[PDB]
Amino acid sequence: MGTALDIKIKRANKVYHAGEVLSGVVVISSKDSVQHQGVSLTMEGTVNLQLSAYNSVKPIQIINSTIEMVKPGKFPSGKTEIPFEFPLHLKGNKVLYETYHGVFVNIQYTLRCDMKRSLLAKDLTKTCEFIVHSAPQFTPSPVDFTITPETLQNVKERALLPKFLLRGHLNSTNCVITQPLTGELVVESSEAAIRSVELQLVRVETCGCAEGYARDATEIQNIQIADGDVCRGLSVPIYMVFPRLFTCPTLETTNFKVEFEVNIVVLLHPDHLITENFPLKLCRI
Amino acid sequence: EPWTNKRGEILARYTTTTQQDYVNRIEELNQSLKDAWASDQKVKALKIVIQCSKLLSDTSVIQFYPSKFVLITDILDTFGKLVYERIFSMCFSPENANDTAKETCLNWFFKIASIRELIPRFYVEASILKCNKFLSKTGISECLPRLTCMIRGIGDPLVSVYARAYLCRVGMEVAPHETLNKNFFDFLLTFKQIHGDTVQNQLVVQGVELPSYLPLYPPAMDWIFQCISYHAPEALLTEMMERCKKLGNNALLLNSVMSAFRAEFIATRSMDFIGMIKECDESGFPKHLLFRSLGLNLALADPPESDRLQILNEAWKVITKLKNPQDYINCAEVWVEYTCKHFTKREVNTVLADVIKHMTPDRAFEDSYPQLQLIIKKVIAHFHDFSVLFSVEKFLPFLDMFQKESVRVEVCKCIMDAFIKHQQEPTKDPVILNALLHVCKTMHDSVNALTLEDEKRMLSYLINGFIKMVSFGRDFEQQLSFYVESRSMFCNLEPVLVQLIHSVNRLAMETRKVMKGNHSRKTAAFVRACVAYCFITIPSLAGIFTRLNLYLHSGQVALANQCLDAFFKAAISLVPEVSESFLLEFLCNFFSTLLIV
Amino acid sequence: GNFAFEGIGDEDL
Amino acid sequence: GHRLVLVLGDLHIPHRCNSLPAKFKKLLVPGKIQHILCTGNLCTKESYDYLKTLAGDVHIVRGDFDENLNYPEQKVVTVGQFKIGLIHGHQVIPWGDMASLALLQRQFDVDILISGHTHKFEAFEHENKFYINPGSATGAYNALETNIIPSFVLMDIQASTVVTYVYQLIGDDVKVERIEYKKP
Repeated sequence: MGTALDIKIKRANKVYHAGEVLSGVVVISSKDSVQHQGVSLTMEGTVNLQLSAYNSVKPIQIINSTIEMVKPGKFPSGKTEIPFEFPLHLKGNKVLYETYHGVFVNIQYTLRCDMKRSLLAKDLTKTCEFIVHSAPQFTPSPVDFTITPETLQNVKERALLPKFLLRGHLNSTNCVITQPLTGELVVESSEAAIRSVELQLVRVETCGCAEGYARDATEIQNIQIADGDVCRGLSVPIYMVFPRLFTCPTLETTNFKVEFEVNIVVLLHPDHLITENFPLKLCRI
Repeated sequence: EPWTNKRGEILARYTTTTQQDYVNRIEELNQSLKDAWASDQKVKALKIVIQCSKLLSDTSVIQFYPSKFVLITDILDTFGKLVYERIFSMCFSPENANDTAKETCLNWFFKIASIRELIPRFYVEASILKCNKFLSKTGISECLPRLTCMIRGIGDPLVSVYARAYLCRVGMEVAPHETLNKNFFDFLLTFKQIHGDTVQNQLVVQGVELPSYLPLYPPAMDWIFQCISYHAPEALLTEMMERCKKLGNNALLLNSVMSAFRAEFIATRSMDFIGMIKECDESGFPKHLLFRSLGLNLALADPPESDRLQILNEAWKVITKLKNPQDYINCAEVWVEYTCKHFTKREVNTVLADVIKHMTPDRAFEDSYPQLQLIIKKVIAHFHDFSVLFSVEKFLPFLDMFQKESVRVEVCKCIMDAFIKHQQEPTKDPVILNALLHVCKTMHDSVNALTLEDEKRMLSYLINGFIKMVSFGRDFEQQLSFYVESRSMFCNLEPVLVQLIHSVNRLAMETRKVMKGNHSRKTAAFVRACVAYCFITIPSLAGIFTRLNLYLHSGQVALANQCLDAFFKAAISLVPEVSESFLLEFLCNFFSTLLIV
Repeated sequence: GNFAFEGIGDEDL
Repeated sequence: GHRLVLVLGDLHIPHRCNSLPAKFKKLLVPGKIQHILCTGNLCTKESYDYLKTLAGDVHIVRGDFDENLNYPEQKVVTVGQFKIGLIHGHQVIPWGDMASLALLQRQFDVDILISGHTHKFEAFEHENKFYINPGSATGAYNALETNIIPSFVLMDIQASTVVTYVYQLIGDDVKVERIEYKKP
């Protein structure tokens, strides 16, 4: 025999901060009056630092607690509910890390509810998650740029680049993660009409200390802002939205760091490659 | 105002070269969307809608693009409705909206706002613009200008203009309550792309010509101008036209202006538009369409009195040169309405000469019967006195123009209806008599063994309505001659014979009454002649009871004027050929009649 | 390699 | 209560007359006539339509020249405490025979009978039976007469009393005469 068990979080958006308290309810629907030995809950917070494809790469734990929610007993048929709570705090001055999903620094905060049974049934396990936001920390730093073949340092075989004089500017590289990346791009001249213009958010993560580490770069998202040969002198706009929590404020830690950047990648009719790699000091303000 | 009308217009106009299989695929994707959404697979719905909207970023089949726009935007609006009512199901004020539905719609927005391509993002975001109501009181206002600016990333001006069309459509359908206006200006800023070299070599590589490429814009531009100009102030329209003037090849732009702008506004600028069309170039958009739109607007609005003649002149000074009759008539039918409305019989006669001259060669009229029909309807409508209408020296040859049978009989019925419904006094005018005689002859000539009974009844009504409107005053000999000639003309149609027999008898009785008896010898001969006419006519009637009744009435009318028996002998001899009640009443009437014979 | 558009679940919508 | 009936017939339009007298049209207005009794000889649907725009209730019998044959040959209808029987008139074997009209009246068992073929209007009470021949509203011609003054009757019924106003166009003036009938 099997029944239904679930974990419910009071806040719809699951957003929580240091100094707050997480609250919820464990709710079970049962087709039978199931006698059991106990249903327990466990709250954990961890960061699963992977290793670049060692000394200080072990997973670390930020917060941990557990409560045997239910002693041995019996759950009747129908609906049954038992509240539960947990405190979100750390020893001393330590602060919680941001709920970051990545590829080499994955920070998570989870609840696990386990049910125990006997003859005529079996034990079950349930998982969950909730969102933890880093504390609030502003001065814009607009970066005027001129995408020209002569300004592409990485381009040493420039013979293949036809003349162009792309101009524009980002309103800021110090981006409030709750506000979009905004800017302008103007095609002041293009011997080869633009084939496309893209905005590539690259996350770079470092997992280690000064003794030895590997820096790894990946692309969160690519969006396209102009397709085909735009009119010369027309101000194409650069509106970008920052992932809800796929992106976290950049972190400086003795063991790891997470940082971001934006690449403006322009493609020309002869499949040319432009790449302007601006910085990105993301923050929560 | 409603888009469905323009949807049907674009669909009916842009059925171009399978295309039917392609629309079937579009509707299959719509059905898959509906089924997947029904099964609570929201992400499948969103992904399929992105797949669909991606098809509007490509212009491989350039000619068919507007109908592709219509169909794919229909699926896009289906997505909009689905998601909107789903969030409304989870849930008035945006603040009153519960946080759960807010979370779901924010998830929707962040889902769409992470697409790789600009055009799909624009389509699948403007589709669900309505959902922005929940987020804040000003979601649509803060989201629309961004949507307009995002179009600047689309270079191919056709896709840009149709994206503006869709955005204006959604703005009118969702939040009609100024911000949309910028769209047009941006189009202007990229209008030069239409004749810019890149678009031209794109065309020449696809295999299309500029005069055919440009005519794909009129629908999208017309919708854009209709949306922005809707209830627009005079100053804004003045600025729009002012910018449309300087902008190089403003031919297509002026076409869209005249199609969208109010005819009240276009008419009073008649001289300006005439000059602008003169300044345009014939290489691209033909000028005849622009002058056609001007005529259309004039049909609804009257320009200033100071130059109306001149307008006409200029119009027909260019319209006359049109060397393709199919093109000519499509622009002349609208103008002839104004010609008749604002000018005397001489001007309409001259334009009639012009149109006969243009359509006659190589029997080109054969293909343009509908428009010739409309112009002739308007010509007849403008004229109330038929004497004048036949004073026009080129009315009858125009009628002769319709050499086809069905169309000619239709026109004859139309003119006969106009006569009967606009003629309260009988006429002796030889011109009117002759013209009506000719038209009625050609109308009657249609009847044949395959003719339908109701057709015969309607034609009989028409010819009888005519013959009832011919009087010769005191002259009764000439009036009898007219009736006998009408009989000779209308032999086959039977009710006309019936009416003519009733009429000859009534004329004989009137001759009796206009002299109080003692019919003079001349009138004695006349009355004998009329009764002989009635005797000759009666045997021709095909009916039986009608024949007997008319024999009886002829007997009475002949007895009335001392002309003494043959009629009653004929009726009695006919009796054996004959429902019982009708025969009974006939014999009762006969017996009563003989009581005085 | 993991986007913000292939990481939104049906359940979350 | 006053019940108004327009008794007319022998329009003959357009067989014998272009239209009703120019002044008769004016003296008739829609919405004032309760019932319309017709002796037949409409000869057209247009005449029937013109009749309908004078009242709501229209009873019509079959003349010798009606285009529509679906009319009733003889029709008896009840207004108030009176019953009116209506036939065209041409049926009678001796035209305009008092004895024939009385025999027909017996046959319907009716208080008053209307016959109007003989354009010569009539109004007579015989054996306590009232009989009215409207004449022609159009002044049309007939073999039996020389001059045919247009005429039509307006029968007003009040309980068992009947007052008839007959209008006849002579020259260019309409003359009105009053007759009274009281069922015994």
